[PDB]
Amino acid sequence: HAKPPYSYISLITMAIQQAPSKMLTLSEIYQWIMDLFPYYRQNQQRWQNSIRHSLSFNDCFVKVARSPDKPGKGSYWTLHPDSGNMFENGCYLRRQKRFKCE
Amino acid sequence: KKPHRYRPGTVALREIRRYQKSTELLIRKLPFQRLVREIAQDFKTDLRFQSSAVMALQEACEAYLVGLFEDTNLCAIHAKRVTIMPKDIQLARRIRGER
Amino acid sequence: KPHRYRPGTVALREIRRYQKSTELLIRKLPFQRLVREIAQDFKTDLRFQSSAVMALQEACEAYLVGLFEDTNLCAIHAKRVTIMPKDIQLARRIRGE
Amino acid sequence: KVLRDNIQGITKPAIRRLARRGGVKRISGLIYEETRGVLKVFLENVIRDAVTYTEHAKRKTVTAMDVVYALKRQGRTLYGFGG
Amino acid sequence: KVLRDNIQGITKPAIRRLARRGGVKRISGLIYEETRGVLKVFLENVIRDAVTYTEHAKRKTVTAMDVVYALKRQGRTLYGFGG
Amino acid sequence: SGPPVSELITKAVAASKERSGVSLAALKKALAAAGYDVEKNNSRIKLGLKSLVSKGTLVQTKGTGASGSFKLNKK
Amino acid sequence: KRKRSRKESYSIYVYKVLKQVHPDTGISSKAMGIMNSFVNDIFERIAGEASRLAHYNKRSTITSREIQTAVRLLLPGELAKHAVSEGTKAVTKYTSAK
Amino acid sequence: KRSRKESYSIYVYKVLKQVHPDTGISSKAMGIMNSFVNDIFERIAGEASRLAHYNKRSTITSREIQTAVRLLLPGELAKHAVSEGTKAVTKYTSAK
Amino acid sequence: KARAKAKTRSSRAGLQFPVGRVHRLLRKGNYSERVGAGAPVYLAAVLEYLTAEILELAGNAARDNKKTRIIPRHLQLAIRNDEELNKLLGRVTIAQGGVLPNIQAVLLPKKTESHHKAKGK
Amino acid sequence: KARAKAKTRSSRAGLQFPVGRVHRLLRKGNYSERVGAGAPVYLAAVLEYLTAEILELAGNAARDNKKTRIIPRHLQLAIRNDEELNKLLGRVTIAQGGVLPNIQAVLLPKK
DNA sequence: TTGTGTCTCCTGCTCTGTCAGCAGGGCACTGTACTTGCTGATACCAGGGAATCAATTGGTCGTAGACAGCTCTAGCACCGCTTAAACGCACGTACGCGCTGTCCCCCGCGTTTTAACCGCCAAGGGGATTACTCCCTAGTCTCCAGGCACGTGTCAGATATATACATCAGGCCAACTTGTCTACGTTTAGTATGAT
DNA sequence: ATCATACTAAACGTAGACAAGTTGGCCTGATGTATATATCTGACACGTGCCTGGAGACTAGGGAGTAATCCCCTTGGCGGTTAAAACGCGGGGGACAGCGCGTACGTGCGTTTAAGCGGTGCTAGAGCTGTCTACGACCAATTGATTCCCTGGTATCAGCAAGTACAGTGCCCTGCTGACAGAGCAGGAGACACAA
Repeated sequence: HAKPPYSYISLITMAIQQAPSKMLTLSEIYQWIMDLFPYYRQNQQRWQNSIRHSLSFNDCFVKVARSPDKPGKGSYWTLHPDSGNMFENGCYLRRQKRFKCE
Repeated sequence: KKPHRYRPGTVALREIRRYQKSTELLIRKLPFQRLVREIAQDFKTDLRFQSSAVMALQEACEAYLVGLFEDTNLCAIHAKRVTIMPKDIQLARRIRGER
Repeated sequence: KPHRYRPGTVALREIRRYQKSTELLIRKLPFQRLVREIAQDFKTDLRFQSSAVMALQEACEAYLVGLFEDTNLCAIHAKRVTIMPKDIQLARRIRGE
Repeated sequence: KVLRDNIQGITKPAIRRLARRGGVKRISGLIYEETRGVLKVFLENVIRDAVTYTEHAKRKTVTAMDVVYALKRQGRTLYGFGG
Repeated sequence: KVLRDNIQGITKPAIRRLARRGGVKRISGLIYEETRGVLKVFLENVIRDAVTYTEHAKRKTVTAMDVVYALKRQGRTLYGFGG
Repeated sequence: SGPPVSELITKAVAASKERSGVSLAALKKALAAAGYDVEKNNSRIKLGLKSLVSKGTLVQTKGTGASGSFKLNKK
Repeated sequence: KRKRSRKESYSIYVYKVLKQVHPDTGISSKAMGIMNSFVNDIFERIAGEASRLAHYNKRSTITSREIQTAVRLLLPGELAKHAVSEGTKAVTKYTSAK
Repeated sequence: KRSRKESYSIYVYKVLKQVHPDTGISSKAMGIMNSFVNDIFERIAGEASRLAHYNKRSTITSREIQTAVRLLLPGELAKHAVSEGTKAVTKYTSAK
Repeated sequence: KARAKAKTRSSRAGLQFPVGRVHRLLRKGNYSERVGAGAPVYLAAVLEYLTAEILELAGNAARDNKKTRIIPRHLQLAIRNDEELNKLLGRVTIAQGGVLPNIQAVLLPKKTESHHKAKGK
Repeated sequence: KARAKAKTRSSRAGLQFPVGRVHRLLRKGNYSERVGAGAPVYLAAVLEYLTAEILELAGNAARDNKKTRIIPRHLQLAIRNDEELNKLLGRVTIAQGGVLPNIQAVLLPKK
């Protein structure tokens, strides 16, 4: 199989937005990518660390806690509404004018 | 799989709790009796000891050493340490008036 | 510029002066008033022989001098040269007070 | 007639001199109140014993012998005032 | 019949247990010789007093009351063995 | 005479290149091993370290002044 | 033939006091010996202090006043107060019932 | 009338002039020596009384005093005091 | 004349400890030439009171320890817990008494947020 | 007939301290029911020995200080310098006595 | 046949993926002390009896001390003056306390050695009890001299003054090391001269 | 005539001279202590009177010494079990060393305070003596409380097996960062091919 052209930021955004509640955790993101891309069955630690770094680095994602402790084993990340669309018009690979807080 | 292993200081606290809860004598009786007979040999030869006398001596000695170790632990903690050093015992005896 | 000894020099001179002397170091009248005040809690209209007040002052000064010796030893043990209230507390605790 | 605050009569220089006789080179600023407290406690104990001895003898004057006996009972035997 | 080096009979674990009852968490390696010396001095004093009491009574057996009186002379009164 | 202590300091810090900076004690050990009268040149080493820090050739990681650890500059 | 000297003790009185305080609790032999030692120790302390008090005032008799002063000197505050109260009660009751 | 208070002053002075013929002693030092003599007398007498009581004896003999001296004074002081006391008792017994 | 029924001096004083034995011990203890009539009564009352105090505290300790017999451990606990008795019996050691359990605060372990394996510095 | 000339028991024992007074103090001190004949002699001898020792050391200290009379300072120096007497009189305070001149080596200036 | 507009390559900024490290915490696994239940051992308690010895009652007798009254000692209050000590403030430095780093010492745990502990037996050494006896210490009376109170002389210590000497602290000179500036060697531009 | 090549001048790089900063040791002034000499005064040492406490002489009786006996507790020995001590080794974290800094404490000076000394005056209360009466010692007879021993019965405690609860340690996920490497895309320049 071939590597998808889609950048990890676009993959995370689509995974977050595709849920009925517009919200998913890291485990559910792993479930979605496993279901919809057989290619990523290899280089597991590589792409796992890559997406974790992307989540901790990109400013278009912000974390939210769990009120009654939830099932737990990890926190939850909300998409930043102010970022809007960034990968629109087919440019899934290299976004222009990245979102920034400052 | 590596075997279980407590970190340093945990079993020390367990031993502190165990030996502060209990009351039995901590020194082996027979070596202490031999020591008592040895020391008394200098003052008078061919002495006999009532068993009660040896038990009283052991009780007094253990109580004295326990109190001394309380004082020396306080002395060590005063110097911002956890390990009791011989200088701590020396200071405790000096303040008590034994030295 | 005026002469000025460095810190610790006059302190050592005072130590040498007061260790070789014997006269009482507390003022007599304030100590007498303190003695009368403390005794007033136990019995009103008490009277004191002058020798009684002198004996009390002798005992108190000797006790304080010994306590300060032990306090200085405690302070030196902790890698310090300044005595602090923790040193007095430790000396009293080990003494049994 | 009344006495209120005479513990302050053990002034800072007096405690400094007592420390100097004890071999103290440097003194923390908080020593003085601590020393006043210690001296007050010691005086309270000794004077209580002395006044008890005085009361037992049905006297109203505290004699030097009462103080000497109180100090001896405390374990601080004093030489120089009889007994 | 002769006793030579029984001070070493106060082994390291015994001193360690005594320290543990005293609330000591960590023990230096040189504590054990120091503790043996201190214990030997204390035992020598108490046994000297007890044997003096025994000799005064013209006995040959050191009774428990002799040890109790010897300890009381040091100011270390012991309850449980008479007196 | 030999080279100035700054060159020896640079050599010592560049010899190991640990992920964290070389501590003052480690650098002193390295200088002693390389051969230097470090007993009477503590002030020399301290002022050399301060000068190198000020000039930017060395970057201090955790401590202040001579304390802490030092590592080589970015370039 | 060959008797053995009877040994006096406070064991029965300690037991009576204990059953006055804790009717259901017992006491072991070792604890009884410790209490006997304690009673003898405090007895000798109070008696010695009373003797010294009598000697200082050049009196040849120990009375309840000397014992009262000795109790005041030895025991700390609250113990001294309660002990004096108990002793005064006992002496007054003894004098009245005599 | 006039009071009458006894003390060891003359005996302390005699001992002093035996040891140091040309040395005197002030009144305060004499009072201290009187206090010391009284204190040691009390200690030795009390220990001797305790020794007599422990053995169910109603007499304080020279043996009780000897044991009390050995119990109270440290090593060399105890030995010298015992020697002096034994010599004194022997001389007293022979002379009378 | 017929003798009246004997009443123990303790019974007159309402005590449990023996007034007569205390009087004998005072007379034979070589404390003074003469002993008053009320001195044994006062001393016996004081000794009874102190014994009652220590036994009350020791029984409380034993009850807290779920034991129905007072042992030397309970006497030690009672003595050292109460400050007055501890001051009275400060220079006394109780056989088989043990010590009060206490650990200095600085010796207790320092809580750490990290759950990683401990390693040398 | 006439009695023999009275001789003090101290003279018989060869002492300076009073055997008679010591015997009286033993008898009237409520120490025991009876007091042996030799107990006063032994106790007086011991007291004289201890007094002589302390006075010897005090006179030595006074001579070192270049004085003719012994004062409490000299007694303090004599007692605390000697190990045996200091052990005997460890818990005793001497009025108008000083303290032994000593300064901990840490406090001395760093030369 | 050439100037010119658009296509395609080269340059650099922007943004992304990735290796490795460190740290926070949910939760699984392990270990150890605590609690419950049962069985067997023994230590306490109650009753009875005998022994025994000492506490109580009644009476007499001596003196310890409570009480009254007087003497005169010293504890207490006050005032005035001198000046030594205490108090308040200014200034500076060195000492306490925090932080970082390192590496050796003590803690924890597994394995082997060893000497303590228990049970049993035996012998006999010395502590305890009993009887007899004798001589040592309390009690009493008489008497005198040893020690204490009081009084007086003098010289040893206290005070004052002057002089010497040891110690402390600052300033300055001399020696070692490093920052800044300058001269010799190398390299490129300008001008005279040889090559074609 | 037009070019390159060599000699000389000026830019560039580097080695060495110069001046500035740091440390150690010696000299000099200030200051406290130590020593020497004269004056004086009150605290020590010596002398006298006396009175009470120690010595001489004698007696009585009971405390202490000595001998004999007994049986209880100390010592010693033997064998088996296994609990404790001893040894070895890996490694965590705590003791120790070094550096930095800031403020708390030491030193010094001027002003305020009251301690110290001396003298006057008053009187509460220590200290003593004399009475005499209630209280404590002593003794004899009575008796009842206290101790010791044995029995039956019980409760309590100690030990062992099984389950539970608490707490300690660390896996493994998740989150955050510095640093090295790599795809997209905007803008500028060479190549292709057209209009006149």
